[PDB]
Amino acid sequence: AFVVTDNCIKCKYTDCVEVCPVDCFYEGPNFLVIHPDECIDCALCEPECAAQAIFSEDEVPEDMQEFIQLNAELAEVWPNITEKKDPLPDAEDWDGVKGKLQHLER
Ligand code: SF4
Ligand code: F3S
Repeated sequence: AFVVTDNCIKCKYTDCVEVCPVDCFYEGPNFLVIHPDECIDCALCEPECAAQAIFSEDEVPEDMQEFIQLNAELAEVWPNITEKKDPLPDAEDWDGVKGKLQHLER
């Protein structure tokens, strides 16, 4: 599985979904997650994300390990998303700010 990590929050560009062959992105108000059992590890979404928030599970930074199970949990409850949409307003402002987990919306 690939995993969406902190810099997605409050950015949510959603360019990542358009290349996902198996449609395994799930949408929250201000964050996206990858369903780890649906994900086929094709890696195509990783270069598409301007926030550089996507990692293969084995390369998730030590200080973002929580996002691995968070992705698996939220993918069970959020609705699938399979089409590009406009980035969040002020996405640019939040791209690169750390610890945005504190702002995650359910
Ligand atoms: S690695 Fe491939 S299958 Fe997994 S979420 Fe990214 S684009 Fe989809
Ligand atoms: S910011 Fe989030 S919505 Fe996809 S393009 Fe990057 S993982």
